[PDB]
Amino acid sequence: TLPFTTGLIYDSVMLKHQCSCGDNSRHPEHAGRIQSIWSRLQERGLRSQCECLRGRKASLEELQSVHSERHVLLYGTNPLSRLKLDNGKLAGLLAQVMLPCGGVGVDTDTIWNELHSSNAARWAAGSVTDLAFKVASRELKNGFAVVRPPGHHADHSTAMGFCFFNSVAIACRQLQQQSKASKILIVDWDVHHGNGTQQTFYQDPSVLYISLHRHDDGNFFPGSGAVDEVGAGSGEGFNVNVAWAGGLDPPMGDPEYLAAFRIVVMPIAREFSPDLVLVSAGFDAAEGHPAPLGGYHVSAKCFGYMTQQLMNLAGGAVVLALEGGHDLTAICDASEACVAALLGNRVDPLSEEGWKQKPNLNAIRSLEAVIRVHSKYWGCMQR
Ligand SMILES: [K+]
Ligand SMILES: [K+]
Ligand SMILES: [Zn+2]
Ligand SMILES: [Zn+2]
Repeated sequence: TLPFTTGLIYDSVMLKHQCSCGDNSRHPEHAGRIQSIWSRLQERGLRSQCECLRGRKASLEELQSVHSERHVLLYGTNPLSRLKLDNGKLAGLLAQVMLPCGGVGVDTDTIWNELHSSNAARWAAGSVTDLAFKVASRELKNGFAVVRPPGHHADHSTAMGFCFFNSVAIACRQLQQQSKASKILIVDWDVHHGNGTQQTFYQDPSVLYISLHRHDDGNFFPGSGAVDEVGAGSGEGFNVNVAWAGGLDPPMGDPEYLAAFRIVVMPIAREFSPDLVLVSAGFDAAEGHPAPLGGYHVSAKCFGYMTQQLMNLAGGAVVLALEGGHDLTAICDASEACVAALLGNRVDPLSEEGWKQKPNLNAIRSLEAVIRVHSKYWGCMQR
């Protein structure tokens, strides 16, 4: 197995995106998330095995492959950039929120550092784009992007949920620009629905979006991504919401996620036949996230195995990007597991006793609802 065919992307630029209130306690999407991951990768000796990359900033043009020109200028530029912008655009930015902690925000949760957040967000997006391009060109096998802030809630002209630019969707679009007619699968295993991703590709048959998320009948952030949302127009069939229903009791974890993979993710993915797989790799379905932040019990090994299964697709062209998840031990364990798998470590599904257990009935119900909906579009789902 060729060495240095797995990329890692990280850069200290992304640490500077911090509220001015200087308190990681009211702001779970904090710099410590990516630093702890980075060092863990070094400790367990995985970093040395990978072609490490720094990343770079996305260009405003790259940003605009997904986001409106107004969104890009708002979050992608700084007063006062060396930028050559016309006065009409300058005047627009003159036309244009306070947080409890006194820092500036886009909303309650989503903080804005006036010096550093634009560079950090652009850097997250360009880093995922760049890592991906390498995989597309066949110049790396797969890879893992250790990035913040996260991306998957940012829509065409909306920053929300800790996200400003949809790094994964931007990488998707860029890849497609650079290799005509390629087919891209985006798997989102972050516990939240990636509303911005679903909306970006909703009418687009060239991109298959599969999200697994806690849904509970519209009552978990962000409220989006019901099972009946399949895509529209040309893209009808190419949006798959594994919308988990029914809450936290009973316990949602490994047998549910493994079952979701066996039954829905893998069969639909193979039928689609993706040229490349991008993963919105949030770790907030990991054990270590209380009720309001998740409430699930997925294990690091399971994230590792899910990574491992996705490597059977697309010739192996697989790129994970960090999304949500903030319990440091949980996110570091999961990141480690995923990077071993990328390298070519194989998990022993027989190693784990709790993986002998049947998925819970809520999970079964939830998957039945997926099958029922998606039978219309996928053969593997027919009957
Ligand atoms: K998700
Ligand atoms: K699509
Ligand atoms: Zn603050
Ligand atoms: Zn999340």
